[PDB]
Amino acid sequence: TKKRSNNGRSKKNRGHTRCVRCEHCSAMVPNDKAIKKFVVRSVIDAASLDDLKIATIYEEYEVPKSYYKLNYCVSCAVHIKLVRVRSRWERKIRKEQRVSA
Amino acid sequence: ARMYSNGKGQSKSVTPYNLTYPTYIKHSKEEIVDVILNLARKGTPPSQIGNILRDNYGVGKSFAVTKTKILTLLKIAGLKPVIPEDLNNIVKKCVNIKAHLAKYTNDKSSKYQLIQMQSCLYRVARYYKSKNELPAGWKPPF
Amino acid sequence: MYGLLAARNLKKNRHKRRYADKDFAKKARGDIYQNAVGYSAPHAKGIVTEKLGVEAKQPNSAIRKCVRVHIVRLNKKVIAYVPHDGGLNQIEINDEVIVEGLGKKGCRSKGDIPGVRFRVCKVQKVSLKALVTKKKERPA
Amino acid sequence: IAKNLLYPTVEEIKKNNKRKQLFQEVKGYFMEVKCAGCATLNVCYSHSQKTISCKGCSMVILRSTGGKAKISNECSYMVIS
Amino acid sequence: MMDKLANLCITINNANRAQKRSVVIRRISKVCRLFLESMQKHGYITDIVYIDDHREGKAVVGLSGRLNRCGAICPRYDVELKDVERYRANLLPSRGFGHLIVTSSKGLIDHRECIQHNTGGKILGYFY
RNA sequence: CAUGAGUAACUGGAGGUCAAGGCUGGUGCCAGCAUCCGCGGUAAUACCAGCUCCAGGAGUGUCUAUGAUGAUUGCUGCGAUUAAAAGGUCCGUAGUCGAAGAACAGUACUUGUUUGUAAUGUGGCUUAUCGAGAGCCGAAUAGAACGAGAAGAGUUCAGAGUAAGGAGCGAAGGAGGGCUAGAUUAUUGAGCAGCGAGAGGUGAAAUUUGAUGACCUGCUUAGGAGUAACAGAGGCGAAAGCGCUAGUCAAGAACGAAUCCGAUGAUCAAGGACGUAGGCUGGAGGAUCGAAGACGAUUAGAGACCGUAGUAGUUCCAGCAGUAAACGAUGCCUACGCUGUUGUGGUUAUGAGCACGGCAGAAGAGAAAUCUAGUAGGGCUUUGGGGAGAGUACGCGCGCAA
RNA sequence: UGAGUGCAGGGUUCUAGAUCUGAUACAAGUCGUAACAAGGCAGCUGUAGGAGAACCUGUAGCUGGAUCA
Ligand SMILES: [Zn+2]
Ligand SMILES: [Zn+2]
Repeated sequence: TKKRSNNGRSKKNRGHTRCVRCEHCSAMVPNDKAIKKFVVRSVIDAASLDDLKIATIYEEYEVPKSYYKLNYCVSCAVHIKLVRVRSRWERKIRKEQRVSA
Repeated sequence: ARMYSNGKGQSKSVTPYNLTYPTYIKHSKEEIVDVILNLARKGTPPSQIGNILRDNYGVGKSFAVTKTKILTLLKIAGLKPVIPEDLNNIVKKCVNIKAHLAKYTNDKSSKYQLIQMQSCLYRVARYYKSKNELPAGWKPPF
Repeated sequence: MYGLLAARNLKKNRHKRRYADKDFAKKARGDIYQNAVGYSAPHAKGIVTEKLGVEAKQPNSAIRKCVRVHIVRLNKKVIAYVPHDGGLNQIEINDEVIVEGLGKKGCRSKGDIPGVRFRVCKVQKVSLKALVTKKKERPA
Repeated sequence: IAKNLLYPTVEEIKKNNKRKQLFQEVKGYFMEVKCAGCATLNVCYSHSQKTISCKGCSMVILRSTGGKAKISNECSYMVIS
Repeated sequence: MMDKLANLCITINNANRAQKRSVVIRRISKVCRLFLESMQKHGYITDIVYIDDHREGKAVVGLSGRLNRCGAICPRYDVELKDVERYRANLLPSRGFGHLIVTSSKGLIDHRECIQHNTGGKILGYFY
């Protein structure tokens, strides 16, 4: 029986879409189906900022950040616990997740 | 719906309820009739005659003054073309597509458009060669 | 096909549909005259050539008593079942027996006997029911 | 019958599409435009498919667009039909 | 294009189910007029106005509380006077009430008038 | 009419369907019974018998064809989202189906009168003791002759111009298509320079490569693919499919509006054109990835999964081929239909509309799950009829083969 | 006008045949364990190689998936 109204993907009014590759296992997954995750990570760890304050030559310094978008296939997303199995009424709830660091 | 594609557009223009006589205008009957026959001899299609009469001379639908239709007036004056103007515009588009494909042979989309266009020609031809408006052995310019 | 002047189209279509029915198909396109008892005849005469036994299908546990018959009208050899309690004892090799159908729509196996399609009715011109129950005797 | 169904209010008329009514409505009309300066009058159609220039002075009086045409900044008009 | 007599029937059947009292019907022919005029004679509909719009035509009608259902038959079968009672028993709910309408050389008539005038015709539609 | 007298029932059943016994004795998965479901392994209301009951009765059981059962052949009257079942997409002939207004004609259509039926059958009455039986009466099918009526169907017309179609005009929008000329990085390969011991790969390791200087960091170059992030329940295309920037060449969709022609139209056997990927025939080329083949590990064994390496292919031009879970598993035109919200492109009395969408309820519907599935004798094509064998055999048509 | 009968062929229906190759039933024999749980490498459709055997591997697709995010 049909488990989801949208077939588990975001394609509508189209024939075909570009593929992308999974970060964890390099499998091909369609772009409109892949699980997506955003990361904004400081170059320097929080446990070093108190040393940075005496190491730097400049009057003040702003740490550089690094930015990423990651893609996962279903198997990897479930195994890494980005997503979890949910009850028949919970399946319908849609909410934006946090940006990781 | 549309004949060669999946279209369902609805853009048309409303025909009036009654037609009267355009008393606001600034020419006589005989002047309007002269304007038409001049534009005809210069070689304009009858749909363009209609556009000019509305736009420049200020007459809607070009019949309220004349009690006669544009193509019938051209037959009374003897200015009738050799081929009906619709069938004529279909042969032109075919020629254009064949002239493109002659130099850009690789275009599968243009090939597709040609076979649609060609079908429409013969469907129109069979109408006119039943109403005796074309000779029975007429064939396309190709 | 539902138009007022559509009768010809409708007739030809509906005729072609009927071949999907197994019943109509067999009568039309199968070999309906291959059988000793069937479309051809209600009963068949034949001569006994061997005595035989067969296991019942699961979950039953029995040996069923059967006879090899040469059919006079076709020259095929067929298996038949012998119905009654001591019935096998009423038949000798080279006796003549008359044979009968099991009562299904096509020729099909009945109950727990695998692959046997007929049963014995009379031996040497007399009813097997009378022979077994000792109401009458062999012609001798 | 209902009055609402046989005789719609003028509010209802104005909200509907020009074809989807008890009687279909003409939207195009004719006007007399007068030129700034030379004060000559030209007959024009609303929704014009052609750009139009004033008699005599040759100022472009009316510009054709995808919908209702645009009268040049200084000019003025009256509906005639 | 849809059949005009079919369109008439679905338009009034749905509006009746939705408990509306009046409707506008958008494409009208000669037999559609005569059908509506029949329903008025037997008191199934109350008021009729016709709009002369120069684009086909349209009608505005008031429904009564007595109308349960109506329908057109397609195609329009030919019937002898011997045949009409067969169709009567197939279409109508009771022997006591309701109308089966037939076209004839004497206009539209009901299954009782067929006996009076001694004429078959072609089957058109029904209401009860 | 008159004499004797006192004779005269069987077939199939008794666990359920299905009317009528847990009765007594044998037998112990044996022997048998049972259309179907099922009984019997020592406590059998089902076998073999006794005894009582049941059903029909001068009759009752069995086998075999057929009609019904059966809306499981569907004109009346079934189905095709998931149970069996909508052709991968278009074009198109035969075929079936086709506006409003005003008029006209009678061959179908319906009906009158007259013909057209011995027996059988149908409605009756009369005589054999009764009842079939016999005898007499009346009306009748299809088919044909001559009249009548004109709603529907048909033919014509133009001081008529579809929320029917085609031609054309105006301003604009889009990863729709072909061609020409350019581009920022990245992955490999070579040259040269610096440095002097490990690099790679994994869950953990070994094959493997390095003092002929690896790895990493510079500068030079040579190629062949690709267009990250922006990027979405966004857009375009008949479907398959389409994502860097300029220039160029044809045609199409939608919108605005007093342009022109007038039935030109819907659906479609046969016939024709397109169709991801993998494959095949010839040419160009060859970075990355990698069927086959070869090793290293793991295991009872791995021929596999993992790692090292490696060929055909993967790219382009000219063609052949014709299949996909080619799926929203929902044919194409055309209707009638509740509300709220959010998009994309035009137009706007700024109130709204038109085309193409998404989402959330409701009411109905349905075996439910759910809703492209509500209402319905609108038109046309494809298609299913319990599992298997079988989408297989033989014949035929296409293809170089597959 | 022609019966009968020569000699070649065809069209139909049956039947023989060394040997090979399908299917079905095999109480329970031998070797593994491919599917159904994330079935121990998620499964399935097309196409192409390979292999005691279920099957395995490349390439494009689908969710009837283990994700309506
Ligand atoms: Zn992965
Ligand atoms: Zn001026």
